Amino acid sequence: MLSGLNHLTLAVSQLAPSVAFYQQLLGMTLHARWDSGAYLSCGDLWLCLSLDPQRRVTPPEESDYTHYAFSISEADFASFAARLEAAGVAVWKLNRSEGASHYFLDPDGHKLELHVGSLAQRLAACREQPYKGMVFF
Amino acid sequence: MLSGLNHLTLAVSQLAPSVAFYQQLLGMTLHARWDSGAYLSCGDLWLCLSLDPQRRVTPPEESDYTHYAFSISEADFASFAARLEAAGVAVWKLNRSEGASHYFLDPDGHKLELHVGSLAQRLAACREQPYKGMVFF
Ligand SMILES: [Mn+2]
Ligand SMILES: [Mn+2]
Repeated sequence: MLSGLNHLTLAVSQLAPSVAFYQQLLGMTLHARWDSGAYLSCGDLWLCLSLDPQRRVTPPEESDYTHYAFSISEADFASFAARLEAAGVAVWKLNRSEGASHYFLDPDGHKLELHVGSLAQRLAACREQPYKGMVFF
Repeated sequence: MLSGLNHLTLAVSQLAPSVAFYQQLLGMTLHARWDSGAYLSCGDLWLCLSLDPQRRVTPPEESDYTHYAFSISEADFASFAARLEAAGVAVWKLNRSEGASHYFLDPDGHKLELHVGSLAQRLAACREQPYKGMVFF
């Protein structure tokens, strides 16, 4: 039986700028770094950055919708998003609305998101305005 | 401040085989589906499958090391890996480390892993035998 996410590993092209992004800008906790990786945490999330020379930076328009969303509170959402925009972090666009979200890119083109709300809240919102063809179980 | 992982979204080329893989083979709970996606949960993890005409079925040699690891107990590890092997699920890497990991692919080539153990356990092992250039914080 699977019990949840154990860790998320992102391939990165240059370790130092990636560590700085996740630690200094996003405020995650840095536990360890070595010549080819780093371990960080964000609440319960174990994030691994792995140096990979096969990592390419693709424009968001030519990469798929795979993306990673981080939780933030209602009170902090707007000011954190504004801090990212003032730091010059690039944005990307999703094809549909999924509530209060801000979409941004990491230095290697990984698609990130700040989102306010749980799965339960999302399902309740979708019941009031469902996506096309929606069925609930 | 960020409090954890809110959701993981995987782009998929075809919804039906991906729902079959995550719900039926891996045992995740299906909460809702619509014409272009699905919401599942695995413990605390909120997983979204998003139908994307830009997603290609990608061989493991053509993608980088970015991957997603799910938690499982040591007692369930071997039987779960055997279930994946019976279903013909491809393996993309051999575990060459101490500790239990099984590296497998989803129908679109997303790189997945079963792993036993926490960040705290990994840090303790690394303190005893550090990687090259390792610094702790
Ligand atoms: Mn999202
Ligand atoms: Mn891993």
